[PDB]
Amino acid sequence: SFPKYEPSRLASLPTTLDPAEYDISSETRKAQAERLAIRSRLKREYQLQYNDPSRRGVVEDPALIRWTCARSANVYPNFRPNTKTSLLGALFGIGPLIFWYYVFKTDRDRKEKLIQEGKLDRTFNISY
Amino acid sequence: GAHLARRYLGDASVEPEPLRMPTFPPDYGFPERKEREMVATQQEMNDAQLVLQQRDYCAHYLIRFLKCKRDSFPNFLACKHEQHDWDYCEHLDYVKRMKEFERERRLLQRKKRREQREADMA
Amino acid sequence: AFLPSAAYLTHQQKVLQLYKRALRHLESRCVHRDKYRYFACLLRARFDEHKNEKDMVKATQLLREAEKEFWHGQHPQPYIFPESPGGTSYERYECYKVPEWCLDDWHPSEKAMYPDYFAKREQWKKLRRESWEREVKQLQEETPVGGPRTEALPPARKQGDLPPLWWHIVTRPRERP
Amino acid sequence: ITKDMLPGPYPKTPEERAAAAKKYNMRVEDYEPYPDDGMGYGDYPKLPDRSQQERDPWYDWDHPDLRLNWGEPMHWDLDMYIRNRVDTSPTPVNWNLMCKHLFGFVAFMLFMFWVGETYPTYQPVGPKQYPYNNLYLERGGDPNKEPEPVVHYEI
Amino acid sequence: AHIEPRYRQFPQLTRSQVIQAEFFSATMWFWILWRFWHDSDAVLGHFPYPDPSQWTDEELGIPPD
Amino acid sequence: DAPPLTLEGIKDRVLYVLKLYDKIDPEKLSVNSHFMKDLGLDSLDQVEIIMAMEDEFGFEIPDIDAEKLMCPQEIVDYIADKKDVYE
Amino acid sequence: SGYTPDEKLRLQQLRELRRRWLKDQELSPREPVLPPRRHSIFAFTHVLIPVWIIHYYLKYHVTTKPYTIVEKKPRIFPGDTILETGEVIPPMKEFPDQH
Amino acid sequence: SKMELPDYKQWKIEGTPLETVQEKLAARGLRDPWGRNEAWRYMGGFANNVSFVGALLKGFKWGFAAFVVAVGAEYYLES
Amino acid sequence: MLKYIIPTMMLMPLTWLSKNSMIWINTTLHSLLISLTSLLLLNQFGDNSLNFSLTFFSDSLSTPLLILTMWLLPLMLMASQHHLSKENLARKKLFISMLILLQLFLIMTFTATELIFFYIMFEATLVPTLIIITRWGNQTERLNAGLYFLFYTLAGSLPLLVALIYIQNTMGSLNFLILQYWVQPMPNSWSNTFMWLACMMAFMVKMPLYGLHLWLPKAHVEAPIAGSMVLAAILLKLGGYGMMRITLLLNPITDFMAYPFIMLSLWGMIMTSSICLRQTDLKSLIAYSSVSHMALVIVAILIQTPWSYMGATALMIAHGLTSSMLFCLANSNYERVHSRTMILARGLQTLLPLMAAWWLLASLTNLALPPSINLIGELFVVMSTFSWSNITIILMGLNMVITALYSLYMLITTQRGKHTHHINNILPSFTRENALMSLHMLPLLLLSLNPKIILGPLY
Ligand SMILES: *C(=O)CCCCCCCCCCCCC
Repeated sequence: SFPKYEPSRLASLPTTLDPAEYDISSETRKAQAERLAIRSRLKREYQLQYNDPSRRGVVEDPALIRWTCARSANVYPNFRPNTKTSLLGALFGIGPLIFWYYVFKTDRDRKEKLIQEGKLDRTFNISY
Repeated sequence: GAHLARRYLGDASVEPEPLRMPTFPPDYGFPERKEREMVATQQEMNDAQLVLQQRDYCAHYLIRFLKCKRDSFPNFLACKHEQHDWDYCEHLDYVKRMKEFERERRLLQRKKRREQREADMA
Repeated sequence: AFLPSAAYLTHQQKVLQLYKRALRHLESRCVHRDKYRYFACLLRARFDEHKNEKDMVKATQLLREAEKEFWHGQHPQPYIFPESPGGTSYERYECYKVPEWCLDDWHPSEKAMYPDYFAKREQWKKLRRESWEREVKQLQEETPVGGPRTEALPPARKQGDLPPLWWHIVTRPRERP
Repeated sequence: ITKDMLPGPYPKTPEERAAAAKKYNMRVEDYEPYPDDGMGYGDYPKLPDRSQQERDPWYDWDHPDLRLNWGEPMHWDLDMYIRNRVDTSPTPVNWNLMCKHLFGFVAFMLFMFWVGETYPTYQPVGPKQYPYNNLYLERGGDPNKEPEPVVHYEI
Repeated sequence: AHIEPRYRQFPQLTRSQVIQAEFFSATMWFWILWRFWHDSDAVLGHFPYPDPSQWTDEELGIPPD
Repeated sequence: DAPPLTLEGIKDRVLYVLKLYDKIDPEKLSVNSHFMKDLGLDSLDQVEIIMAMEDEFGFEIPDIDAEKLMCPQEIVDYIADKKDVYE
Repeated sequence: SGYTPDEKLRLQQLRELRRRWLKDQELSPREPVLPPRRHSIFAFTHVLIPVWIIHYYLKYHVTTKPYTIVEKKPRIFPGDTILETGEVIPPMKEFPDQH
Repeated sequence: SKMELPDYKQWKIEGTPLETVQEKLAARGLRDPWGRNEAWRYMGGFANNVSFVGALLKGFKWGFAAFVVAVGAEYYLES
Repeated sequence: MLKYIIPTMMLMPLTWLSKNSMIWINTTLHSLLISLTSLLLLNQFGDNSLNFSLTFFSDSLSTPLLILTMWLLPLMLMASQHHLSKENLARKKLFISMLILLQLFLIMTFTATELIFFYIMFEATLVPTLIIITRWGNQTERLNAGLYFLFYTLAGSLPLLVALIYIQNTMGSLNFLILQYWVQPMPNSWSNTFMWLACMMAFMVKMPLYGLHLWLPKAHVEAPIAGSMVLAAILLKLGGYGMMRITLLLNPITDFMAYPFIMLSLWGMIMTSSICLRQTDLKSLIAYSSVSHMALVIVAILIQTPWSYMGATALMIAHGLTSSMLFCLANSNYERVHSRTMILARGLQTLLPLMAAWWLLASLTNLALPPSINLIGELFVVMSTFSWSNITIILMGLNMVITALYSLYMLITTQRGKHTHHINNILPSFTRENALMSLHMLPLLLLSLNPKIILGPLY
């Protein structure tokens, strides 16, 4: 019949085709009620300190500061050197360096060999 | 465009390729064949600054057309006779080229016929 | 599943949203109006055939099968109104929507060109700062403990006062400034 | 801002997980941190990994352009999943179908162009003939050296 | 004056725009007909195409063997 | 381009497109006529009415506001709010 | 079910406040209070003066330096006359006419 | 500032293809309740529209007449 | 060179005896006078350099750096007078004295003909910079940034002192002209290998090189605005100048000994550029852009061709100007919104149009738009590296994408889109900030008209 749609990393499943949307259990209702309560609390705080006529400045957001501190200043204390991190660091740190060193060394060795034997065309080459 | 199908779907022993031509001497089958003669000397056609592609065997009407185009300014639409002469001469040269192609094709056909006749006879 | 008024979407709401998007996509596939009318009446009949269904699990199964039908039968590029999201001129004029507090930073030389407008602005700011404490004191005494359970806001209860948190929804910029 | 609001180490005991979920303004059963593989993520939550185009375009957000709310725990790659950048929104047809169709079309066109290059199309004419030894002097040939005289005969 | 916006009916048209539109369409068709009458060769062909099958073997210099 | 709108104009527009409905008697409805209460309509008919509103005024009403407009005056108020009429 | 009456009251109050604000957005006739403050000269200032200036520049500062302005030499045909020395170029060979 | 609308009773679906589709729906046991809404589309100046061939040869008559007088003038002025 | 050192050292009585309200006016006026005086160093000859005495000289490489330094000091004085407006008077005078001492040390570092004098003041430039960073920096991490910067520099540069004393004991002199006429080739040995490493690693750290650049995204962020100007516009170029001076003596070992380091930049300027695509911080974005540009300078110096040298000179001057302007714009945004994160303040073209124009022009000069001298330097380095090897053009071309891919990105999220609703303290642009932007930018566009004065000593 119809081809079933499967999710991907760059193409998620649609909301309407998700079975978990149609689950009408009371635990899901409690979860959505708690989520709505949290959202209403945060929205009420934001628009209480946002509609203030006295305030002039920036309504600072703890989530933004939390995100910046996690992205920049919290990476090192939560790092432990194991096999995965060491293999990823060695694979992506000194891999391309060795690869490009070998490529450029090979090309320049071939070019110098051709130049010193009078084979490469260097007729009008006077700007280097 | 049947020659392409003849060479590609049939056999290429008879159909002449356009890469190198001719594969035969011009004195073969043509007693006293005379060569094409230019009307334009190389000096006057050099001073006319013709394109090297346009420096072909029929540059005389090209020079006449360019002189008409230079002399009839700004009346830019009344040099049709000279360009008609020029592309008529180019049409005649194209006719000569396809005649040479047909001559090469018929000579290759004769080669195939002669070689099969000599293979069957002996 | 993400609404400011309700925590969730009921079955009837899902069916109505499906009918809306299916009719819009059918209008996209059926550009000529009479053909669209034929197939829109056909879709209305198909939706009315299973209207009086009392078994909830059968209605849910029909809803899921209709969702699969719709997803198989989408237009790859449906018609979007120019100002709706995804449209050709959606959020086009948002560069022109200057907030009104920039008028507080105007020089007195250019403030002298509009005397009556700035007098009205001053009286509006006076009204806002007169009603703000009444609005917040209404907000504390209306909502139950533990924070509000819904994002909905109360109106102006008493007389002579304004609804709470009204300034940024009244003084919002126009669509085409 | 106070020191207990910043992210900390990876939570293991359930009470630290509860305090972390309280810190990030989310339910305790909805808070799933990144796996403890020592990549520096810490206790930051693992969000459902969806772009900002997937959010509701009609619900009024605190940041209407970003489609985001004040105080919401934002994604670890929010700077990656903004509406100006890579989108994860569902497609009318499948991802593998798109990849297979595009790769097949490109491969078929490349193979057919190779076939056409191997088998060209021409006209049944002889080669173009130029006078004066194929324009030997006009082609940059030196006048001091005498070339082989070639000539074209009429047909 | 300006053109008032009508509702569910055919809008008001100036005589100038329809006159100019008909004039330019007639000019295009006159140009096409005039250029096909005079040139008549850039569409149909310029010179006859001699098919190679009617050329004799004497003018091609084919030796009989 | 873009002639200005007015409240009585948009009210005339919504009423004018409302009397062209074969499920509605034009001699009964008013500007406070409920659909499933005073006119005996259906929810799907309300959806069709809202789509007619969108196709009439050229802008799409969102669903979460389409499920709330129940009288012609409510549609007038919503269009007035969305288009910033009577400046 | 549409609005609650509570929401209807809120929407009505916000709508009348918004209409008052939009009415206040209008302009009085005195606003803005602005303070108090040759037929074809475009063909003179924008055309002729640049022609004068850069003709002076080209004639007395560019062409005085070598190889600044190099022009392709004029085309030479069989049958015309040269101004610089006066030779008549000889005419071309007789055409073996095709027509 | 002031806008005036035509009569709402003047839109009828008779003669238009909306009548045809309403009759087809009746033959299938259905009805179209929105035909009068777009009965204006097929009635008035928006009815009797040209086809592709009619739109391609727009102004062909005057152009052919101009070609005729032009070729006659070019015939006479040569001799 | 005494005509510039003495007024610079007399600027300290000028700033220490002035009134409490006219220190900025007097200091800016007299530093602008010194910047005007600086133009007398353009007396350059096609064969010989300009030699003043036994102690000081200035060829065509040091001259643009000197003019840039003495032009840059008034710009720092105008920039750093808003976050120090509430400061105590004595600390204000101490800050101005630190800036004056830093300029004096720099302009006599660029002119020392003898190498150990160059080293002495090249390290005397550490103290005022570090004092400024660790004193007038804002947040907690200024102390760690200062420690990282100081220790990277000194731990890289003590073997440079050892090698220079070895050169003085071996060759017999450290004068640059004598060394120009007494230079001997360096043969192949391990001693010469570590000689090359000791001579190069100090400038490798101060360039910075990729893998030794970890002190840049701290010291460029925690420092104040004037500290950011000197950190991005002189000191990196000071390391480049020292590299150009000291690569004379290290031939022909360099022809293979530069083989790893080039790769460490050729890949490095990719990776750091990619970091600018995923940076949540504006100042860090500018710092990593500086890392990428200076890595390109490193490659140009290491391949040692004439075209690469002129490209390196033009690139150093243009990058100093552009990085200083970008730091000024970021500091203005930080002053207005009181946070450094890039995503907080959006849509500022609707509120600040002329500063948006300055942002657009600075971003255009950042991504090497022709005919600016940024493009001239980048182009010349590209020609020289293509002469060095072919596949290098790939490592150039991809960079030519990614640079724009962050620059316009930096243009969008700070200036385009819908503005942040709750931020309502966006004051209109002052005349001081606009004057600072114009004084940063107009010399660059004017240098695009006559670039031959910044194309190095072998132009
Ligand atoms: C053989 O047919 C020689 C002509 C060149 C190859 C075939 C080209 C076919 C397509 C062009 C002609 C189309 C006629 C409707």
